[PDB]
Amino acid sequence: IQRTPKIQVYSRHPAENGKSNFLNCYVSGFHPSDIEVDLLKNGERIEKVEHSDLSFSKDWSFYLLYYTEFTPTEKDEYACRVNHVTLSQPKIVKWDRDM
Amino acid sequence: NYDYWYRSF
Amino acid sequence: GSHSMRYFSTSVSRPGRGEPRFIAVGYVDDTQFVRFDSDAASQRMEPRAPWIEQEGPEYWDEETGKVKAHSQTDRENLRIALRYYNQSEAGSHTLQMMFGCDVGSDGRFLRGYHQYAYDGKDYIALKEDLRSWTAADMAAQITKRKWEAAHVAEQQRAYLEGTCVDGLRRYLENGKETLQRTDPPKTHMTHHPISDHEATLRCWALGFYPAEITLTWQRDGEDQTQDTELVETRPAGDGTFQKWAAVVVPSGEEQRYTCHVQHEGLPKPLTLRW
Repeated sequence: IQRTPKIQVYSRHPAENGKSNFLNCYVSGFHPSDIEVDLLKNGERIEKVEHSDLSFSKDWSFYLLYYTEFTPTEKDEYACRVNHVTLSQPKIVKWDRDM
Repeated sequence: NYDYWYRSF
Repeated sequence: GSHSMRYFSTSVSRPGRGEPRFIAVGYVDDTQFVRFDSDAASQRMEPRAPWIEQEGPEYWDEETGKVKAHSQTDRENLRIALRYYNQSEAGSHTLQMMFGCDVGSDGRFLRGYHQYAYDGKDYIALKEDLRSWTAADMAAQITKRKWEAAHVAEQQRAYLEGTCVDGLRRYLENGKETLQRTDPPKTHMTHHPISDHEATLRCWALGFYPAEITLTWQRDGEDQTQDTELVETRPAGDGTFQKWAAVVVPSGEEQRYTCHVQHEGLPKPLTLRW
């Protein structure tokens, strides 16, 4: 009756330092739909993050896309912090340029 | 187009 | 060659925080085109694809009226379910609904759908014959008997085989450029030593539409699933999708593993080999 989110953190296009891009955090497969999803830049929460409209899969589990325009650099670290009732502590998933 | 839906459980 | 229309709705009760929240969205195939959010200020069905913006104001008023009525109906159904399950009014609960239709490449009706879940689990669903229901438990069976006595199934067929089909067809024409196009997957593969004994190979598919795709690893020509990992297909955010599949291999043996990519926009399946 309660399902933990699957959590993927990725860029819209292959990462290239200095070139603008989109940073994505995709959460799926979860229930209930109460959830907090934030993007972190070197541990600080990014202020203008958008998200898609609440939808769900054939098994009734929810999925959402959170995303922000950004420009990766050699020194900046990105992560997605997911807060959900099935997680005793928020999951913090760092960005891997090849997942 | 949406459906007009009024049925109760 | 077939296509689909689906509407998805979620009602979440908020005891002590006001009326239940209602969010609905609409898709043609894997492309969203409308939404409604009961907590939004506009209180309107709003466009989410360019080809729908060309609908005139009678469309948006009618569609707004229909989705608002649904939000009230499921407001009520949340209350009744609480009764059927003998649950306290202090807890929060979810009611999800899905409805729509498929048409053939023909253009003609293939399938209609109408289904509920309560707290993430099946409640009642209209069977494919559109004459009968499948209920998941004793609570849903009360609703099932109620809906048979009132011939709800028959009364839904006008929408499912008429309105639903008519709208889907019109959308497919107003948006041929988007919805009837196929985007083939751009593929590549990556390679990471993780020991002096082992390395990971990762097979990528990028920029493809529709979302349906298959990625499989073969070792020496035989399908392999041991030591593999396949992620859920995911939105790039521009309307296309992404997926990858990875396998851990003994160092030095990369060349006997092949990744195979099948997608509607691929005349021929792709084979990748490092």
